[PDB]
Amino acid sequence: VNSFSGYLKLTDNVYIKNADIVEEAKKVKPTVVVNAANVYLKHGGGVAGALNKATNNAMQVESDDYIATNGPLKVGGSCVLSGHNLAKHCLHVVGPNVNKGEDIQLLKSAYENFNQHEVLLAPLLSAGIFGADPIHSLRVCVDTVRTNVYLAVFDKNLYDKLVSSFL
Ligand SMILES: Fc1ccc2c(c1)[nH]c1ncnc(N3CCO[C@@H](c4nnn[nH]4)C3)c12
Repeated sequence: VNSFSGYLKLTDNVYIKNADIVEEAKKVKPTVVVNAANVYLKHGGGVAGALNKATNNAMQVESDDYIATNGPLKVGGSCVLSGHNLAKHCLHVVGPNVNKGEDIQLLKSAYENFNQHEVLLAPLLSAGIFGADPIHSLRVCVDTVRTNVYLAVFDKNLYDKLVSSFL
C-alpha cells in the first residue's frame, strides 16, 4: 500500500491521473519524482521548468554543479539528484526531443531508467514541449516499465484521450 490517490489503473504496474506533477509531488512526497530533463539539466520550461520553480531554483543550482563535474547526460540517460521539497529523490530522465530531431527509438531507453526504482511519480517522457505523441509515449511506457509508475498528466483533455484510446 502506498499514498497515491485517485489514479486509474492501466495495467498490473502502470497507473494514470489528471494532475499537476508539482502539486502531486508536494502532497505525496514520493520517494522518486521523474523530471523531463534535457542533457544539460537546463530546467527552463515544461515539466522541468515547473519542478525547478517549485524548488525555488535549488534544483537548478544542484544541477549546474552536477553538470560542471560530470558533463551532459546522454539522450535516453538519467541521473539521480535530490528531490528537494518535492520528493526524496528526483530522477532526471532525458527523452528524445522531436523538436531537435533526436531518434524516437531512444524513448524506450529513456523509460528503462524507471526500472531502477520500485515506485515512481512521473510525467510522460518526450510529451509536451519535447514534441512526441503522448499516446505513443504511454504505449512505450507500458511496454517498457516493469516497476510501479504513477503518471501525472497535466492537461485534462489529453488524459481523457489517453484513457479512452488505451489498448
Ligand atoms: F508548468 C508546467 C508545464 C508542464 C507540466 C506541468 C507544469 N506539470 C506537468 N505535469 C505533467 N506533465 C506535464 N507536461 C505537460 C506538457 O507536456 C509534457 C512536457 N513536460 N515538459 N515539456 N513538455 C508533460 C506537466
